[PDB]
Parts: sequence; C-alpha cells; structure tokens
Amino acid sequence: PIVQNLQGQMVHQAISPRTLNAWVKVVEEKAFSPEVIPMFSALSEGATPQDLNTMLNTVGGHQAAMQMLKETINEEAAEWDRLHPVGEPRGSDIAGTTSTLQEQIGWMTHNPPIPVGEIYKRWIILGLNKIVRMYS
Ligand SMILES: Cc1[nH]c2ccccc2c1CC(=O)N[C@@H](Cc1ccccc1)C(=O)N(C)c1ccccc1
Repeated sequence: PIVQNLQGQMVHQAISPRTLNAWVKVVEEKAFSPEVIPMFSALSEGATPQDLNTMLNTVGGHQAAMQMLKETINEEAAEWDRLHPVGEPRGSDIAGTTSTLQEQIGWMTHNPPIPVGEIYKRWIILGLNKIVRMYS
C-alpha cells in the first residue's frame, strides 16, 4: 500500500503476509458470499495495482471464478482505453500488467492524481460482484 512515512513522503509499504492470509481466509470461509466484498475493501486500503495482483494471485482453486474476474478486469481495462485513447495510464497499466510499482505510485501522487489502485479496486469489485451473484 501507499503510506505517508514519518518524513511525510508518500511511499510504498510492502503488502503483509497477514493481509494475504486474511484475504484467502475470507474467500475460503465465506465461499464468495457478499461478505467477501467489504473484506476485500478493508484489506486493500491504499493498495497499488501491484499489491492487488499479489492479493488476487494467492487465491488457489476457484479457477472458473478467478478466470471470470480476470475477464471482467480485461473488459474494464479495454473500456478505460476507449475513453482514454491518449496519455498514461493505459488500462493495462491500471491492472498492473504493463506498469511498475513506481509508475503506480507516481500516478497515485500526481497532480492531479490518477488513483490507479482505487480504479483497479473498483474493477476487481465489479468482478467479485459477478462471482458473488453467480455463487449465490
Ligand atoms: C497464469 C494465470 N492464469 C489465470 C487464470 C485465471 C486467473 C488468473 C490467472 C493467472 C495469473 C494471473 O494472470 N494473475 C493476475 C492477477 C489476477 C488473479 C486472479 C484473477 C484476476 C487477476 C496477474 O498477476 N496479472 C498481472 C493480471 C492482472 C489483470 C489481468 C491480467 C493479468
């Protein structure tokens, strides 16, 4: 996640193994109940796309669900590019596939900012909503 350090520079703090376990624990315990959504949000405060990918990648099994989530992300990335045919970030940059941590932090702190972690979080939550709907 992005944090303000004591200096207060805005910098990246490494994602915690505790956060990753907490995320997998909720997915496994609640079996993609609606409860997964607020938990995903609570665990991803300040997340960069790199952080979010590391979170999502720790979910094992649920291959079909994860594939659906990836397709939702791909669709949102393509829609971003349709509405932003110039400039940076690209949709793939928001999803962290073609961007670096430094690029992500730069966009998040730019003036004006492009909150790429929040945008990606929104896309992921849209994907999670479809999974939740499907598994209900
Ligand atoms: C190699 C592979 N095959 C998959 C099939 C389904 C889901 C994930 C994978 C992967 C790894 C995989 O692609 N994981 C994703 C993160 C991810 C995980 C789970 C769901 C959605 C996004 C990832 O690391 N990146 C860079 C990524 C992010 C957005 C779109 C495409 C790729």
